[PDB]
Amino acid sequence: SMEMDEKDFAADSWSLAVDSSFLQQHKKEVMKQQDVIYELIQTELHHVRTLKIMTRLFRTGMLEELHLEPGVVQGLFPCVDELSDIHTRFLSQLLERRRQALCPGSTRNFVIHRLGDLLISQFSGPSAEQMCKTYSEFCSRHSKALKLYKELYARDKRFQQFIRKVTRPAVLKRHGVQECILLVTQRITKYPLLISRILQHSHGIEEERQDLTTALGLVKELLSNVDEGIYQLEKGARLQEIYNR
Amino acid sequence: AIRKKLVIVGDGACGKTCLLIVFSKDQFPEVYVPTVFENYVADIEVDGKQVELALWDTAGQEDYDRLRPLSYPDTDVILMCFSIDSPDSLENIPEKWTPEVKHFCPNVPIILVGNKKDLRNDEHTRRELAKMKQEPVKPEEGRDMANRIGAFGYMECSAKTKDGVREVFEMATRAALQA
Ligand SMILES: COCC(=O)NCc1nc2ccccc2[nH]1
Ligand SMILES: COCC(=O)NCc1nc2ccccc2[nH]1
Repeated sequence: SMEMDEKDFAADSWSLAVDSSFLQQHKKEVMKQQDVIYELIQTELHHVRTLKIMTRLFRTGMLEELHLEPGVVQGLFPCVDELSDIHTRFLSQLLERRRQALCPGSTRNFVIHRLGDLLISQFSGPSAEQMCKTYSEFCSRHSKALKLYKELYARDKRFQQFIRKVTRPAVLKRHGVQECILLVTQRITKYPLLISRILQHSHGIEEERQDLTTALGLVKELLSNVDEGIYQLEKGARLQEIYNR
Repeated sequence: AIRKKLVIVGDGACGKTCLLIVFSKDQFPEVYVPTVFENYVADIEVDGKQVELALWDTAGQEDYDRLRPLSYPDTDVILMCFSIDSPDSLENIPEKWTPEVKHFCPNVPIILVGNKKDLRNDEHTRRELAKMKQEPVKPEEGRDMANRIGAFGYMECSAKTKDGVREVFEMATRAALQA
């Protein structure tokens, strides 16, 4: 993450991030809606950060310091570049929407009134197709990545010393290789929870309640599609085991 | 410290996300209760043994039968959650959650946890449940279900008041340490 975005999302809620004189000017219902929207952005920032640990810290560090068989690093971090692209773009749009909403003379006081439209665009058309295809591929390769990680840690000394070294800092406590993989898999199923709770506090403007209801149905359709396209890959699986599923 | 993995399972109405947040937070969420939980690595010392307990939630995965089991690999302890204000969530434990947890996590200790124990003596809860010929889950009903499903043990807590929360996680650490 970059310091600018970290400080903007450092507080536990939007009600604690804005100035108290700015908070005092809004209705309770607006504050509740803004706290949930802030949580979606804050967790999207953390998710993009998890993908950067995977590509820059783990993947690149292995390519630049270790001597691993070709295709091993790919097996450990499947689709990480495609995922980082989808989510960094989505995060850019969320952060730009907050930035446009800032009061002149302020870097923290804002209200996001129109999130629905941005969520419908993310979860429809080409961008939805790319998330469906990338998560179907990622979640099918998830178990293989963990087993490959466990083998390398147990049988390779230089790989074991690399892991211990790059994961030693305290800011990496909950971000090991296996933790990053499950954090990514679990991300897509957090979207309907956040969006439904934003919808709960967005009945004031009827166009917004409708946009959020459409976005909720789109996210659910994507999840159902990803779920139906999953089939766990096993390293060294025989054809007979596959066609007798 | 040794590393152990805990996963909480159960219906969405059981308050599993609230329990993980309240245990991990450090200062109770007085201003805003988060909608979701990402992960956390708890530093726990139980009976003189130091353990790093990674905490994971399954909330949001209940309708996705092929995504949900990806949370299970290498779990050391399962918290099987139900709500004391919802006898329906207790009834979903033996033939929905238990056969799944025993298939993907054979030989992993399960702790059956009854959440929201503060609602057992709540008049609004008693009135609402009485309209459907129901009442809050009794302590013996929770204990009998834990016995029936082969649980390591049965515990109760309240994420709202914090009562019994710490004891659940220290016991879960002891369960994860056993052979
Ligand atoms: C001591 O706390 C008083 C307060 O104002 N809390 C803010 C607040 N309350 C919310 C309820 C639902 C959704 C989001 C919310 N955000
Ligand atoms: C998506 O559900 C998980 C969650 O924790 N939502 C926030 C939440 N849960 C609450 C329970 C009681 C009172 C207020 C609450 N606020």
